Amino acid sequence: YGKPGPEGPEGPKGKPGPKGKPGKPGKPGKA
Amino acid sequence: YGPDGDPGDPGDPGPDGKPGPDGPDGPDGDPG
Amino acid sequence: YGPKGPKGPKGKPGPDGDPGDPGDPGPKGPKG
Repeated sequence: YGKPGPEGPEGPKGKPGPKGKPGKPGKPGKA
Repeated sequence: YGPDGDPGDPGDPGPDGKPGPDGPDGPDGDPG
Repeated sequence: YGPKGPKGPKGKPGPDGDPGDPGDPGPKGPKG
């Protein structure tokens, strides 16, 4: 038998993380 | 003493990224 | 001729993914 095959190539980049959460409420209107 | 074995499998896909940034603040409120 | 050698080790894991998309806009501030 021959030598062991070379290491497999590095895996692909991971998928993007979860979408961010909704922002903070606006600046309360003037009374 | 033959040829080299086949290349290993491709590695796992990387971890998921971090959560996205918070969204922009909401619009200012209406005057009373 | 000789048999081919053993399959190589699996590759290393991929890099971390990009951060997620930004969040949606927050709600409008309360009425005055």
